[PDB]
Amino acid sequence: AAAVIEEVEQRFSTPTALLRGIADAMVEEMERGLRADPHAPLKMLISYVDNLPTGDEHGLFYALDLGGTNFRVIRVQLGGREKRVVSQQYEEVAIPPHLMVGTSMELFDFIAAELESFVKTEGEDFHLPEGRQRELGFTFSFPVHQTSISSGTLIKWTKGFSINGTVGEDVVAELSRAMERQGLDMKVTALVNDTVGTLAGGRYVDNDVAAAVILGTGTNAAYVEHANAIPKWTGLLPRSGNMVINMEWGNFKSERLPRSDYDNALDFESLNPGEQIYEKMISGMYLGEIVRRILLKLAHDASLFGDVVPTKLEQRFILRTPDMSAMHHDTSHDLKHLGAKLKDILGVADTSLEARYITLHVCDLVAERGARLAAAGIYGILKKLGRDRVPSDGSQKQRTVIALDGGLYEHYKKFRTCLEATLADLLGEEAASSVVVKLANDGSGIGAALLAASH
Repeated sequence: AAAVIEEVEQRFSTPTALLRGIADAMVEEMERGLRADPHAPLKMLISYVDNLPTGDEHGLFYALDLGGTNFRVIRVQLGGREKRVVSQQYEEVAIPPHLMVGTSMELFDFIAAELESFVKTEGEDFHLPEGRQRELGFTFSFPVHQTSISSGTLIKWTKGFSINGTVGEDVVAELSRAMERQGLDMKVTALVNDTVGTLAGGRYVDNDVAAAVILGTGTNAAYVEHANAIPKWTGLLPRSGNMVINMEWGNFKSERLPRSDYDNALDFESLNPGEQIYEKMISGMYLGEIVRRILLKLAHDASLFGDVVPTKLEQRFILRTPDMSAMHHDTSHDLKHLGAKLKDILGVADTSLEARYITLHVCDLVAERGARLAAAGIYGILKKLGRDRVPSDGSQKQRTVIALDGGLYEHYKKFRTCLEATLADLLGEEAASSVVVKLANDGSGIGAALLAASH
């Protein structure tokens, strides 16, 4: 006894042919979210961003990022095409728990007051003297019905917030009135989702950015779509420009996604069980939880470490994805950090080489399945734009950049390498040379570049 791995080694396996089927399903759900719907799991929301930053922007621009327990306030100083971002700084403020459960004016008074506190600590930072009006880009990480570039009504509070207020009302107006009470003179020129602001930041740096992907806590993707047509917005009457689409692709589901019982079990116990399926297979919030469950089966019906049912190994969330990445990367001949990381997060006395390497093999598949499935989505978006094949001739002069972000891409080397090598096999040798995957570092933060782009 026994090899319980081989079942795993195949319920997770993503051969290129399956990756091709999943991308077509993604392309197919993207056409459904743009129609729409009627039940499309990809909301494929219009962002009302049809003009992206170019690089020739000048002046001071601010940004607010309300993402959860913490919010960040950003100011950058732009200096044109030559110097580009010539200055930038930012503070980060944690929301008191009494404010995330209070009233609406209470939270936004605190937010707006903290911002203006930060507004009058400038440099070095400067805009046309004086008594010009500052303009800020607002990244608001809650569900919103977008009604314009700089407006949108809250659908429902989430992620730790039960506030009496907002919710049907324009969250941008909510911020404006709060700022006046502090009393700040600032115009909110754009209301963005963290993924849209990632694409905008990437575009400002490289003109060929057409999409952006976050592989962090969660997963999402935005991309530039031909206006005529997104038929629910045109092409009757036509527009003839483009329009950035916030996909909300974490809720993508397909019977082709290679799930297993650990995924269904993680779903059975999740706080939204059948929603965000693709997300629970790719994102960081779950990769370690998956390698945790695969280790338990080896810890309760296998077994992995001797004749004992390890301790806190039976707890949810106990093995974080950063903790799983540290193990995966152990290149010692004996796997000592891998082994002397098992001893910490669980712990577990004397893990052996067969127990250490099998664990190295477990992380080797959970991460491989996520990175390969994420390259199938990226491949699906590329298809949607017709950038997955080459033309008669030009090699597609307008090359395609995909701006990536998120701690998973940015801090899990075997994930990013696996992702960019899988996308290259999906695209061919020809078309691969025409598609670049590029790190685009702070999206929810800039944000501000998208602010410069709109007056």
